[PDB]
Amino acid sequence: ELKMDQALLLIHNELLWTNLTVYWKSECCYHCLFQVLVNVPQSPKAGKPSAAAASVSTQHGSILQLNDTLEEKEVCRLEYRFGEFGNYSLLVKNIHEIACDLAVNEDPVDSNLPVSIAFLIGLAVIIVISFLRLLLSLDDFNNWISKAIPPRLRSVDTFRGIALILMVFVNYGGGKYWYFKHASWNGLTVADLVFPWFVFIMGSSIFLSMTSILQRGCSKFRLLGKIAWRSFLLICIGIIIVNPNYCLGPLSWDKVRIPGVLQRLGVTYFVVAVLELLFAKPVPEHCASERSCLSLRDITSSWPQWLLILVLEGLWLGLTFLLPVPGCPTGYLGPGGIGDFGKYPNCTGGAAGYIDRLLLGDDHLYQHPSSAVLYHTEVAYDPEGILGTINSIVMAFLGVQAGKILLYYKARTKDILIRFTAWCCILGLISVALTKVSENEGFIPVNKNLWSLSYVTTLSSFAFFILLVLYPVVDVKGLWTGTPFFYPGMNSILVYVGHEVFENYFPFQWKLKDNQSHKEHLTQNIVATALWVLIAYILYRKKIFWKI
Amino acid sequence: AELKMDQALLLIHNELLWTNLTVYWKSECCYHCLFQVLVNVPQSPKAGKPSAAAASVSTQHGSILQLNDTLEEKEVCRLEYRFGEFGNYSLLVKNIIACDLAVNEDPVDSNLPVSIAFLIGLAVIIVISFLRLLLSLDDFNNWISKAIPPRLRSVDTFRGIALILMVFVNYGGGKYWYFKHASWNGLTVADLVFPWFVFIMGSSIFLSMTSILQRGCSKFRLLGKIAWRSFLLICIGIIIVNPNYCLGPLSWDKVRIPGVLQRLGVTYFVVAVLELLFAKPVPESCLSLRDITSSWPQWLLILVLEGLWLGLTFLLPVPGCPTGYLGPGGIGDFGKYPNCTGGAAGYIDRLLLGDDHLYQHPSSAVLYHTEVAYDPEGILGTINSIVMAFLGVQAGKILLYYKARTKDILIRFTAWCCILGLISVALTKVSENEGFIPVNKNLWSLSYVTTLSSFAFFILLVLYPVVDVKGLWTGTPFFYPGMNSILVYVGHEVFENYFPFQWKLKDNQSHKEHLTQNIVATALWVLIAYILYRKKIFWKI
Ligand SMILES: CC(=O)SCCNC(=O)CCNC(=O)[C@H](O)C(C)(C)COP(=O)(O)OP(=O)(O)OC[C@H]1O[C@@H](n2cnc3c(N)ncnc32)[C@H](O)[C@@H]1OP(=O)(O)O
Ligand SMILES: CC(=O)SCCNC(=O)CCNC(=O)[C@H](O)C(C)(C)COP(=O)(O)OP(=O)(O)OC[C@H]1O[C@@H](n2cnc3c(N)ncnc32)[C@H](O)[C@@H]1OP(=O)(O)O
Ligand SMILES: *[C@@H]1O[C@H](CO)[C@@H](O[C@@H]2O[C@H](CO)[C@@H](O)[C@H](O)[C@H]2NC(C)=O)[C@H](O)[C@H]1NC(C)=O
Ligand SMILES: *[C@@H]1O[C@H](CO)[C@@H](O)[C@H](O)[C@H]1NC(C)=O
Ligand SMILES: *[C@@H]1O[C@H](CO)[C@@H](O)[C@H](O)[C@H]1NC(C)=O
Ligand SMILES: *[C@@H]1O[C@H](CO)[C@@H](O)[C@H](O)[C@H]1NC(C)=O
Ligand SMILES: *[C@@H]1O[C@H](CO)[C@@H](O)[C@H](O)[C@H]1NC(C)=O
Ligand SMILES: *[C@@H]1O[C@H](CO)[C@@H](O)[C@H](O)[C@H]1NC(C)=O
Repeated sequence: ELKMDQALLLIHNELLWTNLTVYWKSECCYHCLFQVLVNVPQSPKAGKPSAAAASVSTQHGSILQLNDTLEEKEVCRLEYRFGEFGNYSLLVKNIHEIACDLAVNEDPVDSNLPVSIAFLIGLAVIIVISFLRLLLSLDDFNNWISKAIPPRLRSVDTFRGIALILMVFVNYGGGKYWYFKHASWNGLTVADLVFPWFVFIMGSSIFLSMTSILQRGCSKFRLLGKIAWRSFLLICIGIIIVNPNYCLGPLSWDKVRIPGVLQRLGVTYFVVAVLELLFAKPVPEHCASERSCLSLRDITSSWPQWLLILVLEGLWLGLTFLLPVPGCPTGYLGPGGIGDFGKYPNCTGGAAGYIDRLLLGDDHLYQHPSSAVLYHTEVAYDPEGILGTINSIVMAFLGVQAGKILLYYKARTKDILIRFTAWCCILGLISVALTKVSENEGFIPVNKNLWSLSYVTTLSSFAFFILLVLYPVVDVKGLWTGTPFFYPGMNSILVYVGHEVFENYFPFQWKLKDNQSHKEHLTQNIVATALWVLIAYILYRKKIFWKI
Repeated sequence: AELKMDQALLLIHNELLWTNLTVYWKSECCYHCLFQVLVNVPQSPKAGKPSAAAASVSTQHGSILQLNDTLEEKEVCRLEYRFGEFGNYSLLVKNIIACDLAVNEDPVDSNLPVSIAFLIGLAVIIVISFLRLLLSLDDFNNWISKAIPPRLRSVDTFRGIALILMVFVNYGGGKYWYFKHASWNGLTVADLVFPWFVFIMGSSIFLSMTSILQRGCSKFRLLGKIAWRSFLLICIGIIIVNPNYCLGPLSWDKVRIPGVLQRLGVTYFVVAVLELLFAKPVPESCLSLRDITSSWPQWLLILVLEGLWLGLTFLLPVPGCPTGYLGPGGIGDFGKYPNCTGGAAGYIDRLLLGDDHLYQHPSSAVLYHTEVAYDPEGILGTINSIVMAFLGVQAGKILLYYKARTKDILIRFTAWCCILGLISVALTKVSENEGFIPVNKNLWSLSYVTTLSSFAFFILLVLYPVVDVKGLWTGTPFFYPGMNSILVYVGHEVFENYFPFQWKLKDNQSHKEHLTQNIVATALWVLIAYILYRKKIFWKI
């Protein structure tokens, strides 16, 4: 009857001489049009109101505006938040103006109230018990037959493993929860964090591997060849394997999505690694005093790259806020569709979307952006577009900066911690200035689809804080080893390609008894993520590390 | 036009007034099929204006048309014609009743120009493109620099031939009928790879077992390795290879338990454990026959297993079905056994695994219109798969016992090939549908096993001197997949739909485009195997 995250709204219209139409919009919309929910006829006679049934969305908030069909006047307005499976009744009547009362016939399922952390810890206990029993069964079976007859940081690795586990969880569905999906246009969800963290970690590893290779006595040209080959392979693997849905049919060139996650990673890797190789200064030595020296030797040594990154960021800001888009406001950052009151429907992405549609074409972009379900956008927008690559490069260079911090001051963790704290604080201040700590307001609101500058600064401050926490615990104090996380940290590309390839396979996806149940989807996605962690751990035990 | 691939437009118009015509169709290859209706041709309203009809007749191989008056059910005429692909034929029936079937436009051969010189042209194109890709990329790098126990290889070649053929026929084989699995009885090019794979698996079982045991390894560690490999093969087949995940998520009550890799694992376990249990060191000749008497317990057990297969096939009473039924069911055998596909083997696997846990689209479903699910890699045929794996083990025994006696190996290979060919001739009477046990991949018939074993022994007889002794030709396109068989199979199952192997065609009703796509995909899989060989990334177990 009712789908997932969808209540039932019964609308009894007791008025005699007024047609009734009901409009609905979410509270997550910034400026959305009022979609038609249902049209309720007038009551044929007193005491027998006419009723119409509507299925309202539950995920986040709801606004109801009831208007007459004849005169189009506001009868009454509602801002109720509905439950996942409810039988709400909306009675409109003339008590005198007209007073409408909303009644909850059946109480909500109250999603996230029942599962809480109790269900999650129970599922973890169950899977741990099953894994232990499976491990112990091998010994009993064997006995029965026998009776008859530089080193890796591991903080970067734990960070990458956290990102990979979260990415596998949110990519497989994340329980089909709205906060485990990418945000529609603006704001930040759990699924919007992993990709910037992946780019940040990629930049950090770029600096780490490049400086290790250069200090081992390697030529710059061979390293450039390796960088070019890796970027080319990333782009090709993305385009051929990761982007297309091969269950829909054979891959035609006219409908090939050129941009993608791996294409963005390859392009940014090439750009920032080539910048690092062009300006590659050896890691110098400190004063060996530990007396709060606070030397800015890890920024002035890279001012080449800082100047070029600032030029690229200025280019991104100019192309975003200044490039004229035909039939579209200059400097448009909205989602289009019904967003911004539906006056710019074919404007999803503004300048970034325009540049993507111009250079690559509509057919070669992402056909189903995140805004399509909330703002009802019809144009194809690619989150990993062309303008966003500039900010992807900027964040990869911030990750390179983190690697420079943790390599220049490798001797003392005090300097590393202060550098990480200062960078996190500065990036957080920049993000607060840009977005005014607001989801949809601010100069540049946080936006994964546009890869906003505030998106980059917010997620970079998050990654710097994550490093500030993980580096002492995992490395200096050694209190933790990233115990379940670092195996994906070592087999990141294998995990990504595998879960993009084996997404529909049985251990990661099976048929559920109820597909509208959040609990079943969450159980399946958690099991699949745990199985990918298990696969990464098994490969780690076998010393198998696929590297490009 | 509206003509699908392998179809001809048949325009039937009758210049007659006082009879209604219904046209029946029956492909020539089917053994005993009911005449399925094709089209109903009504009376012409008046003389001089025949009433026309349209029908798309299959042109894969032959066609028999039964035109009988639907009012009285008497055949006005019956003609057997080999229609051409994309043809346009006018079956004119009128009083003199005479049927002629004139030709309106010429058909398309679809096989001669596509495989006479098109194959050479495509091979030239692919080798030129590969050379250009390998050279131009390296040309830029060279220009920039200026500015700045051993494997036999005949078994490997045989396995690579089987893998190339399997990749070609699984991907479609150009959608040609002779590159698909035969509808029930008979042999096609696609019906040879799996028995060859089982034969090679048995030969490799013996070679690996002898090497491991002569190296001093214990029998229990080897038994654990056997069990682990069989379990892994079964699990891979069940989880990765069998399901079509493009349809939807996997449910237990709709999962195909049998399969290619499951059967390979079961036969590997049985044959390898038999060899390990009755394991003897190879001794150290013109007329010795020692490699047959040494494995007399295994031969006795294989004879008992074959007798059990014969007894279950020809004596097990299947309810609602004739005993010893080797036919395909459906409209085959005059449609008197509509649900009898496989007979005893189908009954056994339906009773033990259920209709849901079988292959829901048997190869006979298109020709004989069978409605039951029959699994070619079922339960009863696993006995014959074990037998053919043991024949492969015998080939490995021949290879290893007479290692230094090439003439002895050749004599043994030709003797086994001739003996198994004689058995196949006796069982089939050289006939696809006649004989005591006709050749059948779906049933994995005993004569199927013996025919493919004689073929494999002849292949080995031709390959052993050339690739090993005389060194005339290493399996230079073939051993590269031969040493990565499991990777090639699993990858081509997983990446079947991916771009290098599949892309959207200009028209899917074209044998030329499909053949080009499948040959390109097979060549790309050979190239992937060669790349893995060059980097030594042989995946095993
Ligand atoms: C939005 C969603 O929900 S889905 C979006 C998902 N986004 C993604 O980016 C997922 C896919 N991406 C990835 O998996 C990764 O970003 C990758 C594989 C592309 C890049 O991984 P990277 O972080 O660049 O590191 P990778 O493991 O490939 O190794 C690169 C180099 O860094 C080195 N390195 C890695 N970790 C460390 C470490 N902790 N310390 C030192 N060196 C390290 C490696 O040794 C290697 O150098 P080498 O080749 O000279 O030996
Ligand atoms: C019907 C259709 O169109 S599709 C159906 C066809 N598909 C199939 O049959 C599935 C694909 N099959 C296969 O890939 C293979 O048959 C397999 C991998 C499943 C079977 O493995 P095998 O054929 O025995 O070969 P594999 O390469 O795995 O060799 C296994 C052992 O034999 C040894 N071996 C293999 N070839 C040789 C050789 N030429 N000389 C010596 N030893 C050899 C290996 O060393 C290994 O022993 P080890 O563990 O001691 O090292
Ligand atoms: C529902 O009715 C209200 C009230 O009549 C509408 O809001 C006002 O009226 C016009 C449209 O008639 C709006 O454009 C104005 O912005 C509102 N204020 C004033 C002062 O007019 C509302 O637009 C109606 N909703 C729909 C979907 O028709
Ligand atoms: C209400 O809607 C009905 C449509 O069924 C229409 O016939 C009627 O005239 C409407 N009444 C008013 C007051 O608009
Ligand atoms: C909702 O409640 C009304 C009365 O309270 C009842 O008639 C109706 O069947 C209920 N609907 C559902 C889906 O439970
Ligand atoms: C042939 O069929 C047509 C319509 O189906 C019918 O009108 C006619 O009477 C039939 N002729 C004979 C001889 O049955
Ligand atoms: C067509 O009619 C003839 C008349 O003898 C009959 O023998 C034949 O079986 C018919 N074809 C069918 C029923 O398919
Ligand atoms: C087949 O030939 C006839 C000749 O009368 C013609 O009318 C018909 O259009 C042809 N069919 C096609 C598909 O061209």
